[PDB]
Amino acid sequence: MKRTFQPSVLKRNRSHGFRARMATKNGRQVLARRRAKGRARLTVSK
Amino acid sequence: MRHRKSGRQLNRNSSHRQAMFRNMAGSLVRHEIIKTTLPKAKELRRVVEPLITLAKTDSVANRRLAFARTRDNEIVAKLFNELGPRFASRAGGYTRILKCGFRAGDNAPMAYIELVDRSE
Amino acid sequence: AVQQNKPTRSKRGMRRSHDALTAVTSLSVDKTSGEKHLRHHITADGYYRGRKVIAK
Amino acid sequence: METIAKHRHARSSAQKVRLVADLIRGKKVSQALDILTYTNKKAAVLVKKVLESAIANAEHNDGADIDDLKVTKIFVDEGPSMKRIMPRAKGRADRILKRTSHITVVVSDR
RNA sequence: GACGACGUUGAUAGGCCGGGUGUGUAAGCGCAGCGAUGCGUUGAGCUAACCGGUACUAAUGAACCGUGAGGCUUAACCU
RNA sequence: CGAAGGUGUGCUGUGAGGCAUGCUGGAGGUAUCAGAAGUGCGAAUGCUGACAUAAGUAACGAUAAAGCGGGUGAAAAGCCCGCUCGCCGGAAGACCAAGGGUUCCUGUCCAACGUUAAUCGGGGCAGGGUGAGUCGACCCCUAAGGCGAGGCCGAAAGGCGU
RNA sequence: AGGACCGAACCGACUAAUGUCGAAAAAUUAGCGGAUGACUUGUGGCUGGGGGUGAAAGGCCAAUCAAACCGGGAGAUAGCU
RNA sequence: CCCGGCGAGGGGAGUGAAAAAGAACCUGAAACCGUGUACGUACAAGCAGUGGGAGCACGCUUAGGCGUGUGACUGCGUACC
RNA sequence: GGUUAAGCGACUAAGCGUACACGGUGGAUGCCCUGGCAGUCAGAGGCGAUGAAGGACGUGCUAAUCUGCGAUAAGCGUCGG
Repeated sequence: MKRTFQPSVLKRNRSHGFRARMATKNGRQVLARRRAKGRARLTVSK
Repeated sequence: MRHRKSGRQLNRNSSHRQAMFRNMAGSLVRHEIIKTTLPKAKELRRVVEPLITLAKTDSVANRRLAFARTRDNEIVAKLFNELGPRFASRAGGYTRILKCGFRAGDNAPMAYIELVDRSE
Repeated sequence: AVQQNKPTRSKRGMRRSHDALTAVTSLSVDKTSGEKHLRHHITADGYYRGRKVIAK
Repeated sequence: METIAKHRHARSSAQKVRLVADLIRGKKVSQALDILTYTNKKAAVLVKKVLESAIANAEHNDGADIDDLKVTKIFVDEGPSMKRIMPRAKGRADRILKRTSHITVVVSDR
């Protein structure tokens, strides 16, 4: 079947990327919670 | 229910079955010995013994008859050209089956088929 | 296809009362080579009723 | 004098090695080698490779006598498991556990 | 798995010769036709399991489990 | 010259228990009398770890197809070669973008992985290989569209936008 | 010329089978409807939970939809096991 | 050092207080799984126990008979929450 | 002593049951700590455009990862202990 995750890096980058999530203040809290919860991989990097 | 039938199926379709028994009988006379399982050894006998039967009384027409059933003239070259005086007197059987043993591959009852007259 | 009440290890044993491997103790000795093969079979060195039958 | 040989973690199950190492209970060695050379199985690859290693432990460490040498006890006992995951249909898995077994061969002259 | 037939004091299987059966005028030559093809050879040839024979090959000497005159008591017959 | 714990044993109390002791064990335990509670488990389709059962049953993943000889090797229906047989051929062929990121290749190894064995493998150990003024991007130019200097608008964030 | 005809690709899902502890959390073989249109596909964007979007089935919104999912109120509450 | 596939695994030897401390390593219970010895068992049915009990097998005392194991057969008896 | 009959009658155990001795899997119990929670007591109560918190990629004799550090890279100078 046409399964749901038909992936890319172009869809991925402009949605869940760094400068996307660290654009707005509501995004920024996720970057300031993934920090404080001590996650290694912040959002997506290659 | 098999009652008075013959010719074991060997778990292949008739078209596959006939085409294997060609390329074993082609392989049989070229190297003079083969290792097979027990039933194929027991039923390559019922197939090959026509060939050296129909190759003592040599003719022109029986060359194609062992080419319609063989389609391998190199095997037909060994027939009629050595096998003639090799088998003038043997009115009947030409195979001395040997029960070798057991296939270390998959537990088959392995065996050995040969032409009787062996000196090499 | 299902079990409703598990059988004990008793009846699990008596089902295994008949699985026992048939012994193949009936070896043979050669006529004129003296070695030992399995009956109606050939050796490791190609002997069968005192003949080098396969020469392998 | 008595001697013991063990193959530990033989990659099979207990009933698979129990069946051929039931016949060689209470036997002599040369009839046991001859009943294991021609038993067409995998455990007869297993323990016959080890039962000859037991008589080596006699001729070398204990009693060099092999002719009149018995096998007293032989008992295959269980071992660990390789719990892999097998996929069954419709999304649900299946905890397979690839079985493993231990075998002792005990050789002496009672 | 059992039951049955045999194991060289052998026809139990496979082969083989013959017959039987089934399909129909094999192939290869020669003739008639520019040719497809038709005629002669030729009711030929080929023939699964069928039937009757022939040991040609495969069915070996052994090894093996099974023993070594079968308990007590009474009656009836042996002397 | 042997604590707790474990595992049997003889005794003892109305029971919850206690006391002595054989073996295993190898460094801690605790009387009498009192103080405080994460204080006593069979259940709750309780949670977690482990092990049975069904069972050595079912199944081995398309009904394209094998068969033979040789070799390597401790062992070969499956690995390497040769010989035929069979299957695909607007594909089960060969290139590219996406997407995966050493999966390619030689030496070497079989514990584990490969729904089996395995000398083989897209598996592990080790080393190697990707070479562009023209190929694609990066780069110069915009669409849909997202931000958005001044600004308009809005409790605050922020929304729209040149 | 055709929202024209026949029929592959592409697409869709009608009928039966099989499967339904599936080879698959919706498939495979045999057919079936269309196939220059109101079509089909790729890539890149926009819309948002009482809100999106809908040739309207309460269908679809990451296998879940008569109000998605994560966290937070919150150890809600439970005359009920 | 032997045997093995110059594998795994294992038996000796050596260290060490001990390898029934060996890298899956202190201690190592239970379920589950086998080995051996002893007894019962293939005409008997049924919550599998309890009351009675022959024979056999053993540790012993003291030789009179207890203890432990099994337990033919028999009287009652339909698990727990 | 032998013979026919009649009555009665164990050892057989493919496996299974129970108890002991033996390990087999298993990793609970007792014991252990450089691990963590709750606080007493002072001190601090900030880091940040002479570039942060949190990361990427490099640095050694080195393959890798952790600690430290940053083309001066497990470290430099400097004044002391």
